[PDB]
Amino acid sequence: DPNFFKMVEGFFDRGASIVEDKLVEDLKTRETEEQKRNRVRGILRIIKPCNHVLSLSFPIRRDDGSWEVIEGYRAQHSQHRTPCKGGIRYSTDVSVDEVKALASLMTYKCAVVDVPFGGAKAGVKINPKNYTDNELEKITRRFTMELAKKGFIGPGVDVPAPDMSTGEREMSWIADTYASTIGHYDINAHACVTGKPISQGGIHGRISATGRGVFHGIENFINEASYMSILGMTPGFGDKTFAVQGFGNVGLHSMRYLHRFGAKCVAVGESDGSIWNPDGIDPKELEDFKLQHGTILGFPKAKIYEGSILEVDCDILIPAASEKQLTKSNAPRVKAKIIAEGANGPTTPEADKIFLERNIMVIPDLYLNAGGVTVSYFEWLKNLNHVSYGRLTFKYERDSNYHLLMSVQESLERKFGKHGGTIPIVPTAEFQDRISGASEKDIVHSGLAYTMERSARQIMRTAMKYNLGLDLRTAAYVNAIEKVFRVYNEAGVTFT
Amino acid sequence: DPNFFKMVEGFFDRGASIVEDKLVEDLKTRETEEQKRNRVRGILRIIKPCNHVLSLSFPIRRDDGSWEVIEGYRAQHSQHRTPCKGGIRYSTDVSVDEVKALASLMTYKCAVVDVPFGGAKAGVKINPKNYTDNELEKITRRFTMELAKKGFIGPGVDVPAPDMSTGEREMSWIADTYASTIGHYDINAHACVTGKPISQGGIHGRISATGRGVFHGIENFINEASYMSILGMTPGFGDKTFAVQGFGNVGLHSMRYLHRFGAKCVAVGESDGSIWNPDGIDPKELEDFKLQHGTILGFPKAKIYEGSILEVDCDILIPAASEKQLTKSNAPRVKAKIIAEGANGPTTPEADKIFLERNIMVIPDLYLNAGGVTVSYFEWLKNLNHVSYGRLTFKYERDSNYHLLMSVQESLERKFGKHGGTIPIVPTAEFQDRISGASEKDIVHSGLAYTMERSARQIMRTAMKYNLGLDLRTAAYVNAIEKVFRVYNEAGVTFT
Amino acid sequence: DPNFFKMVEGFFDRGASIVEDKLVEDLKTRETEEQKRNRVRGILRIIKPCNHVLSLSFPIRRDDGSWEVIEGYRAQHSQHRTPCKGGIRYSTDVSVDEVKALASLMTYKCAVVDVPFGGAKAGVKINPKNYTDNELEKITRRFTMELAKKGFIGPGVDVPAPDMSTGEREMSWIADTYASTIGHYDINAHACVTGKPISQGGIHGRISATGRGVFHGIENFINEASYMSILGMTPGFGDKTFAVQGFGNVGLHSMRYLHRFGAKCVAVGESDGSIWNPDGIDPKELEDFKLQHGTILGFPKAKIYEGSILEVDCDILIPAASEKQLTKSNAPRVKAKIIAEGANGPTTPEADKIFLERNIMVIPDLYLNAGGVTVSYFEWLKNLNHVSYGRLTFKYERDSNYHLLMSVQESLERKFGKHGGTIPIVPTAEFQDRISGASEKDIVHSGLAYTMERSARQIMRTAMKYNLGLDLRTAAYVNAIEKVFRVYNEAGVTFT
Ligand SMILES: Nc1ncnc2c1ncn2[C@@H]1O[C@H](COP(=O)(O)OP(=O)(O)O)[C@@H](O)[C@H]1O
Ligand SMILES: Nc1ncnc2c1ncn2[C@@H]1O[C@H](COP(=O)(O)OP(=O)(O)O)[C@@H](O)[C@H]1O
Ligand SMILES: Nc1ncnc2c1ncn2[C@@H]1O[C@H](COP(=O)(O)OP(=O)(O)O)[C@@H](O)[C@H]1O
Repeated sequence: DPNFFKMVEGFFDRGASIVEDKLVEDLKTRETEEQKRNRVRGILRIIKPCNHVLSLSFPIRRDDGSWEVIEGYRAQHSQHRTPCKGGIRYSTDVSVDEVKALASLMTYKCAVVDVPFGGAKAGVKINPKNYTDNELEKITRRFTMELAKKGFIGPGVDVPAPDMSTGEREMSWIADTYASTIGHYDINAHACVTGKPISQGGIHGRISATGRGVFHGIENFINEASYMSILGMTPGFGDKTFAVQGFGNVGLHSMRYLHRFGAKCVAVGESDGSIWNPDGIDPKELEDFKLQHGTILGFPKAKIYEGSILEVDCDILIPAASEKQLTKSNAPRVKAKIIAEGANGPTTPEADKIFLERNIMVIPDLYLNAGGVTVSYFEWLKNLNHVSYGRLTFKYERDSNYHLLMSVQESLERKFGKHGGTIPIVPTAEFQDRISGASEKDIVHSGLAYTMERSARQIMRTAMKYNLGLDLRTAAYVNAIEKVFRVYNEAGVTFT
Repeated sequence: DPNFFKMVEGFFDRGASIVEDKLVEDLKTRETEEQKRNRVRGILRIIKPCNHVLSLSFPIRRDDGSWEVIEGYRAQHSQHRTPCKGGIRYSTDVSVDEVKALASLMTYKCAVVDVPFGGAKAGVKINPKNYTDNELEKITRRFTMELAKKGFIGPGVDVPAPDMSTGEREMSWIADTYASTIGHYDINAHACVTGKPISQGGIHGRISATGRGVFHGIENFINEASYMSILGMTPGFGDKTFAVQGFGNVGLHSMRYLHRFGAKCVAVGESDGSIWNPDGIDPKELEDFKLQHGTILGFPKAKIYEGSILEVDCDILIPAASEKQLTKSNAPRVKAKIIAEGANGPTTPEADKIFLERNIMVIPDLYLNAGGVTVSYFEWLKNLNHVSYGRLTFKYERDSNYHLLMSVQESLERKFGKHGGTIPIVPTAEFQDRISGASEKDIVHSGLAYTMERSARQIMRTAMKYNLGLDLRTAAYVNAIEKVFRVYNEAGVTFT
Repeated sequence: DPNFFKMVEGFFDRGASIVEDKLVEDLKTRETEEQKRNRVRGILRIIKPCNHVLSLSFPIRRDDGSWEVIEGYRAQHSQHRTPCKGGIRYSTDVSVDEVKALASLMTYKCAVVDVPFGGAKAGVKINPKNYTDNELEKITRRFTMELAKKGFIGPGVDVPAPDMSTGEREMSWIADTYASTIGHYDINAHACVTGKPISQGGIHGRISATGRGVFHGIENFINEASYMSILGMTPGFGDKTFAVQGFGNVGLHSMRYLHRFGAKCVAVGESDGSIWNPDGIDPKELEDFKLQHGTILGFPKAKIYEGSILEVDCDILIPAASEKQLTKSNAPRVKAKIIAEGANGPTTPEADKIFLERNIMVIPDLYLNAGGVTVSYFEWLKNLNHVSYGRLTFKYERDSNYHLLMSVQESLERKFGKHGGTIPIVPTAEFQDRISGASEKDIVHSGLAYTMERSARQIMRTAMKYNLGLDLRTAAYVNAIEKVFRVYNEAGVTFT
């Protein structure tokens, strides 16, 4: 047990060193005044620390008429990409050292999924309970104010997002505050923050995002025989079998989207206890079974099983909960062959270590739960576009598609004295329903999917030119460093 | 063999006169207060000269600690279209009278290819050699500064680009300077200049842009039997044969893309000497053969041939070098049937004259090397879109496409007791590779081709209208004069 | 006995408590919904902590081509007054916790001398030695940049100033950077920072400013028999006698301006050793004597005396050096009857305590070395005025003055058969030289003393209001709190 701030910092130094020798080179193969390049490693010392961090105290006024001051931080890591992105945390456990780590995390996380934002993160030292809905709103709005005035929020400067401590509403308040104040004259005022309600300029399909990110990330590697050969898989065992720890939003969708492609939830474990059925626990019901109650416990069919499931027999173990739940102790011990980080840093740097050796593939948090970020990028664009995705093209292609099927029809019925004998026109049962109910959402998923795939392959190749086999994490961090580097490099030295 | 400034100015006056009589009419057929429209030629008097030209002297400081002042000009021709476009030249031979001519040239060149920019051009009276890389950067950045402060650079005002004297690099410096200074608050700060590296917001497929522009321009006329009849071509002579003078970026790609479609580089000539093989010099090697050296000379297989190529026996002669290399004297002497201007004004108004008569087709610089401009327009849009072309859509259609092929399959397999007998699903061998490796560049290329063809068509009619035959140039100028006139007409009449 | 951050914090809490009971009243005597005002002490909880503090890391690049990142902080305490004021410190000993304290200090220091600025302070974790003049400049400029972009410098937002670690030139760099960058369009761009050279918009008489502040502060109390009665003075002892510890800029001018009005420097002590003569050490020579050398040591006339001076027999002891050098130990122990804080917090809260009791008057740092701040306010105004003080009026009243003397003359010469017998016209010997060499400086000097004079009796009356007797410090702290309170109250408590 270290703390993030550290792991991330360690994760960087490492990827930084791995890249360096081969960032004098593969690149300026050559150009070499001096052959100190070895040297534009000053670049990497610039990249490392957060460039800006604003701490502030601001007063709100509670409903009981009493004044109270509030502490809050927002740290902008890099600005190599022009608008900073990152969530806002409402917890009494927010430290300046952490918003800084998490800002540091997203700087690279965005790079991984080709999202053109610099990493940022905010924290308000508050516990959203001790405050009413009216009180929460005042905090957000007054917070939005101070950020704007010091350039830590703005559609071209810094675009926040919600954490798990905050909701779409608070984002709505943030947007509405900015648009009615400093950003009155901004035609893109509502692009100042993402994760906001649809009625307020939100994007469709923001909720499945993180979960699907986990899915496609797993799948990209699950269909690569190389990595599946080292574990000896492209699976043979009940076809597939997985356990999910943490039945939050991310874990839920993860189980669902994975189950439906022929994979088997053997066990689901939560904050409380856990459950098991080796037949397949089934999303859905479990799902219903809970909204239904309050927990997963006492589930029919499925079993009080217990402690954590981090080591239930399976292939794919999915941490979708808090931190650190794969330490070192329960490390040589998991089973799961593929550990899919559906949460930020749920494995200590040593779990990685024992895992790496035990010949099991840990799919990095840096890459896997970047699904939400990827879609948040799309929401930001949507606001800049001032139009829902697909609105002007949905009907155009529906026509075009029917026009092809009509063409295949005619062409076949000439070959051939006819009319309406041969009937290609009909789309498949699904193709109809998808043509039928095409919405922005479908584009957003399709975008996410392509991004995950394209990013999955860039990690696989970065891992290979570096001879890295199963340590996807530092390979992922490396892919990030190289990307953040050339932005700095091919920009200049003289001015800023 | 005068100043280039002239030809352009002569080229205009001419197209202006041709349009005029029929710009009292074809338009206000009628409307006629007075019947002086004949008079809203004041419009054409306004269109003609550059509206603004800024000369400036600014100090840099060399690496040897010595101060040195630097002269620089940028001329904005028209602002009928809201952001000015045009390159920056680093040569000691830049005159104020030239940046004006070239600005004048692009003002019409953009109109030809429906690119919504006003013509501009900058020149820094400097020789990039006598200066280090550090020194070059200082010059750019300080130059970018002064332009910004006087409104001669900005994403909505004036968007520069590189010339052959400048690289992507310097464009990167320009962008980074602007974004860190005057345009800090601009959400489109990096749209202030094009031709910049991909890591800095450049567009994929820029390098081939100007070269392909040359290709498609040639091809559009090469597949029209009318124009190919007058020369007696839709070619018969070794199928096809062409000589390229100037092995720069434009000439290189030109030879490659032309060769590829069954056409034959008989000869390649450069700054130094020249080269011949009547079998086909082959891009490629010549290409490699040089990167390789420093020059084309001493090329195996191909021969020390010598002086300029401008009259080597071929059909298509492609000037892709400096100015004026088709004067007058070597005019009734070329052989080439088709002179494809892959550079700005390489033929004097007189070469045109003898050529026109000798019944050979000169494809205008005004239209042909507008390929780079067309794509620069796309780069500008890309920055406004804040997303790479095809991103969110590449996978969406890949799905959609497979969905249709699936539909054609099913539909045919009912006609018919089956399953997977009939197999439409498979795309053609190419359609796969296209779907497979779809990238931004494919979108860029498709856009470039579309523009070049449609402009060729636009030109061909304006030619056949006034029965200009093979006078493609003053047709395209007439085309451009008309377009620039319209915007002026249906707008400013009493003020601004 | 404390450090830095703490004394100030303690100094506030205290004055805050003293004011409170009488800040439900003297004020809203009355108005009392509820009678919880006792409550708009939330105001005082808001006033207390700094509202904003920006930490940043930024790269410079040394002359040896190596990259190096640099840490820097600037804290804005209050913004009840619209442009923040405060110095910039170049020391490796800068903590985030001091820049906050010192920002906190000035927020009240300005209030004391009716200077309408909110307290701020910056620190760059650097040692100006290990860096060349070229290197120092890059640090300043790049630092100025990041402050501007986050709204921590600007003529209407935050106006910095030099500390002892920084000079007028770095201020000049700061101004020139801002004016050439973010604040290019600002007609008051050079009002962004004070303490800059005269050629760069500095004000005349900035150097004597802090020193004279010390003088007039001492003098205001030295001519009040009440306070001079409790010590039993309006002095009788060698008329007067004073020791100065710290021969910096402030201590130097202090000794000079004090000496000049019939007061004796008995002893001068420094960083190194010390010096005594009970006859009078004489500014001037000591002054000359060291420019001369490097130190005060080995001074003729005057003696190696030694250790600190802090207790040499005198009336007035003037700490014009580092912190803390009146602790507690050497507290019941001084003799000086008047301790004039010519530096920030040179007495621990306990020295105050023993002093208060021992019936000796400590003139607060909060009030005394506010002379520099007062004049810095004038420099800010000067830039806003875009004209040197007195320029259009100097000659006008020179004429007016001579016109009165002419009037007195004539009028007397009627009373009386004459012409030019009676001669009032002549000004006094001084009045001539004053009229003769009137400059901006004379206005600046004037404006300062009136401030020090009025602020003096503002504190006297407040000390009187709360029966604080000789607790001049928390008389001044209370005095500031009241001011900052009224601003906060008589405006912003709803959503501001
Ligand atoms: N966060 C980031 N940091 C550094 N580079 C990035 C980041 N996001 C994207 N890039 C880079 O920007 C370049 C330009 O990409 P572009 O073609 O505009 O879209 P895409 O990134 O989808 O290909 C790419 O080479 C990509 O690696
Ligand atoms: N650079 C230009 N200068 C003058 N007129 C132009 C220019 N570009 C386009 N136009 C004219 O303006 C009209 C509006 O263009 P539009 O059809 O909306 O876009 P596009 O030019 O991309 O087809 C076009 O028909 C064209 O004739
Ligand atoms: N930094 C400050 N904080 C709070 N109040 C202040 C500050 N500076 C000045 N004031 C108050 O603002 C008021 C404005 O008075 P004004 O007419 O400007 O007279 P003066 O020129 O003496 O300030 C004064 O009563 C003064 O007490």
